[PDB]
Amino acid sequence: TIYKQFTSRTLLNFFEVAALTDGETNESVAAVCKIAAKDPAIVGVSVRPAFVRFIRQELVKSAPEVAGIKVCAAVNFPEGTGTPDTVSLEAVGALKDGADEIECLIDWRRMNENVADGESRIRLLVSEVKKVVGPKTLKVVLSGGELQGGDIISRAAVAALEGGADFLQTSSGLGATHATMFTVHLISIALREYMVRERCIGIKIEVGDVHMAETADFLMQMIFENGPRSIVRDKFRVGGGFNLLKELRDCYESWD
Amino acid sequence: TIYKQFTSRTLLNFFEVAALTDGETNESVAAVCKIAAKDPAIVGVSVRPAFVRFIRQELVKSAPEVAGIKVCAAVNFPEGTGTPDTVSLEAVGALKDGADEIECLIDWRRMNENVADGESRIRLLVSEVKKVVGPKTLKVVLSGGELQGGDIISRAAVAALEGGADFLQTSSGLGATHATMFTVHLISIALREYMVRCIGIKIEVGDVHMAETADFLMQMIFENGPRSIVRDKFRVGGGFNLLKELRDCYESWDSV
Ligand SMILES: [Cl-]
Ligand SMILES: [Cl-]
Ligand SMILES: [Cl-]
Ligand SMILES: [Cl-]
Repeated sequence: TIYKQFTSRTLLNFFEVAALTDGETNESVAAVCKIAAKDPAIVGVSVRPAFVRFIRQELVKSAPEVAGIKVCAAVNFPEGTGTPDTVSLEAVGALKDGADEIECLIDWRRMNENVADGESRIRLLVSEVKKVVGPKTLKVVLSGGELQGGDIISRAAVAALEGGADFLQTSSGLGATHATMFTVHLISIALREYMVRERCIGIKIEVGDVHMAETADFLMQMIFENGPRSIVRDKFRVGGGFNLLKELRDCYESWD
Repeated sequence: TIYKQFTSRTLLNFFEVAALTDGETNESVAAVCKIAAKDPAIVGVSVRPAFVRFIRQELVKSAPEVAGIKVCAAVNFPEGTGTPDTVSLEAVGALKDGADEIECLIDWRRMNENVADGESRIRLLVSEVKKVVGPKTLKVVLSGGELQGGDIISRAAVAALEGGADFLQTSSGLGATHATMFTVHLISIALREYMVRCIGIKIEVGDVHMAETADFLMQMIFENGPRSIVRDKFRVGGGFNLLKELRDCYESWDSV
């Protein structure tokens, strides 16, 4: 239908595809980047810092179109257990290698031990990394390998904002835990309240391996919580998998 | 479906409902305004100058939500037979009465008798009206419902731009014909070439249904880019029945 075609075209405009698994190779990363970069190009691709120079120095000769998508380097992945100094170094290297953005996973496990200490660590990590990112975008990933309660997510969100996050990202893309209506609601509340007490701050809804229909509901959630004006690249991104990206393209390509 | 719900929600964010017939009454205007202003409110309502004060000073006493939609006053309606001075006087009064925007119909018939003269009349009408609207938005309506050749549509568009239009509106609503893919394409080319200030396009669709209206969103993205369909530079003008179709569709989405 026209409605599915319009929804898929809109989703493509905000989409960021992940190529973050333990088993990625240059070949698997290249395949993902090629589909990301086909006109109309999506926003970007997320990879571990290892792959940035392959994409930016080598793949571009094979597939020049990849120059037209952003590369977002996933630092402190997959465990979130590095120190501010080491994660800052990862980010420095990623930016040198050609990354356009950084996504930084927090030490989410610390929130299970001592919330106050966990919040302190988030503020330090995020503020440290923001110093090396300069005016580029720093997305802070609030969840990793396990499901944590709403109160923890809310407190992680606030700490990340206080530390200087340019974007709050629901989830890493690894494991089984991704955005839910509940966590998108809590993250939206945290951001809304931070802006009232108060820069342009976004929300990235990372949906895992779900299909277009479920992804579309998150789009609707975002507009309901944060208004139509939030549906712009500086304030919104959708993170998903390769199969979801292929579904979106198949749908859009059916429009005459 | 979620796809129809998202498309409906998107259209509500662009919508300007018409209540422009000579037969309108306080009662008919109130009915349209109530559906226009229901949360989430559409952009605005188009009325003749005679109903601006009614909406802004009186209706608001029983329907306070109406303060949250814009009132766009239709000047030189319904036939485009005024002079720059008579149309300026309508605009001045409408703005005094609380109008937020002005929608000015051109003397479209003049283009059929002599193109140069028709262009000259547009440029002087539009520039004179723009002087009184000041920083508020002036939309110039290029057609009153009669089918005119492509050369005419294109030249009327350029003359309206040179005259100072802030928006190009396809058609009046009270006319027998409305926006088509053909006219939107011509208007888009004219605006693109003129740009090589912020200028918008308003696609007035008459009494068509939601599906036909959706085709225009895809046309706009393809021809003018995804960034072209934002409220600041894009509007959809349509009837009360279309507004109700959109709102009914959106209200079927579960926000809980
Ligand atoms: Cl908004
Ligand atoms: Cl559908
Ligand atoms: Cl496109
Ligand atoms: Cl908007």
